[PDB]
Amino acid sequence: AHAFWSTQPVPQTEDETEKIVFAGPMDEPKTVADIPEEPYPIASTFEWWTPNMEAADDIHAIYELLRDNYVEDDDSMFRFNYSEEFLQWALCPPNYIPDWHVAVRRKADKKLLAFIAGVPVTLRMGTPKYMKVKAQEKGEGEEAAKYDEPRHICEINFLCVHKQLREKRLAPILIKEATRRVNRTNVWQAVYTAGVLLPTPYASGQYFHRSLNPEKLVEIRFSGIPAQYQKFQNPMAMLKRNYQLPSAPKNSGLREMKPSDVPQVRRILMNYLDSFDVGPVFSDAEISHYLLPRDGVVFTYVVENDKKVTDFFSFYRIPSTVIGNSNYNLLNAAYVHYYAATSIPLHQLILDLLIVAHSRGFDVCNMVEILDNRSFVEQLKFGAGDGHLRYYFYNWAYPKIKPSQVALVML
Ligand SMILES: CCCCCCCCCCCCCC(=O)SCCNC(=O)CCNC(=O)[C@H](O)C(C)(C)COP(=O)(O)OP(=O)(O)OC[C@H]1O[C@@H](n2cnc3c(N)ncnc32)[C@H](O)[C@@H]1OP(=O)(O)O
Ligand SMILES: O=C(Cc1ccc(F)cc1)Nc1cc([C@H]2CN(C(=O)C[C@H](O)Cc3ccc(Cl)cc3)C[C@@H]2CO)ccc1Cl
Ligand SMILES: [Mg+2]
Repeated sequence: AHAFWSTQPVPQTEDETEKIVFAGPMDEPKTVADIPEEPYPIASTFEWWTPNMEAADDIHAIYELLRDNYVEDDDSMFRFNYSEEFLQWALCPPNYIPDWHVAVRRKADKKLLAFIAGVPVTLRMGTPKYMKVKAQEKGEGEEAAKYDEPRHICEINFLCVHKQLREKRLAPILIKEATRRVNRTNVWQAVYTAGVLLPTPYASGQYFHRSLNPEKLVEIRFSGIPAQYQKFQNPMAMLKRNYQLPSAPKNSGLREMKPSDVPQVRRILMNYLDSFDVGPVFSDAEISHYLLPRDGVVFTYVVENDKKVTDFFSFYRIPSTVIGNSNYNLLNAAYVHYYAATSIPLHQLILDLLIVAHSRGFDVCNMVEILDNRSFVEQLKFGAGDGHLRYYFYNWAYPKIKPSQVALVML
């Protein structure tokens, strides 16, 4: 059934997955020395390309490939339109490896045809807590703790094959060449997410959306007026009323994050993420990179009364193309990013997120049910969307966990 994934070091069935009790590798340990020096052979009409992310033109080429060919919703009404500034931020964290950005171009004109990207991430990915309890009961605590230390691995994103090249098994070649490049740096695990079912996820979660401009959402058919609203004389006016927000934040102390907050946000964030089974470990340079505000891309606010950062939240922006509306070209969506609350309840912190996003002209706020995102879905009037996001490892055996035990946000 899976000619490519059946040759790879991943759990092959949910049964396979059910028998996993400890984290650790799937494969045979290998060395850099064992891995072929040369790129994987490709058809003579194509060529491998490593784009330079410091070069405006190379970012622009990847931006056009994704603008026209990347992920669409299931009804083909919307397609993600990551900006060039977003791609530079996502693709180039501190100590990124330029060789992990893998492209295929057509030789005859240098047209970009396929892309995949890897970035370094440091991830806690040891045995989950529930499985450590079961281990203690069996007397098997040392095996359970072997891979407890944060690991330097690759996070894969942005796999995209041009529409004209679909179903020609081009995706497997990209994945194998990315794997070769990552392995040649002595990294043997990757983490990736997808909104498709592949062999075989370690967690799965629903998407959630919070309307901020319901009249536009209904006009572009992101949203429907629900049936229940028909009992009203003016269904749309009641819908707008239901989702209305304050103009200004409720928490005094709220202000944009600035560089001097980095150490305190790193502290409160790392203390929070600690509670989760799978989650990233960020250095000060990484906190700086992923959280300091960047126009049009990432927005971060802290709660500081009496000169101490006690809470913060962040969100990032991705516009989507609206495929053929006379009125609207773009859906401007905000995505919940990392956050930590130590002094106020999380629903009150995220309410300020929604108020900030609405004030800045976003149409909808989106999130996956990771972190503690469930604790605020009802009060903050989030609705479950369609389908599920699945989380995967490459070359890592891992027990199934709940999405509330996952703390890695994928951009
Ligand atoms: C240690 C280092 C390791 C680093 C690598 C780690 C692994 C990283 C894995 C990648 C993580 C990506 C994370 C993201 O970015 S998820 C976002 C993926 N991108 C899109 O959905 C954008 C639109 N779609 C496309 O561009 C194409 O349809 C893609 C590229 C998805 C497939 O192109 P195409 O339609 O032309 O298909 P094909 O004939 O070439 O190939 C068919 C084979 O590909 C398998 N397939 C289909 N969809 C996915 C998918 N989303 N992840 C993994 N595999 C997928 C499929 O099951 C089949 O295998 P098998 O069933 O025959 O066995
Ligand atoms: O925005 C939507 C709805 C939507 C689907 C398709 C569209 F064209 C526009 C909107 N879904 C949605 C998507 C995400 C994030 C999940 N996500 C990933 O897991 C990264 C993956 O490597 C690629 C991927 C991209 C998009 C999706 Cl939907 C699923 C997988 C990127 C997405 C943006 O950061 C987080 C929360 C929600 Cl509600
Ligand atoms: Mg193909």
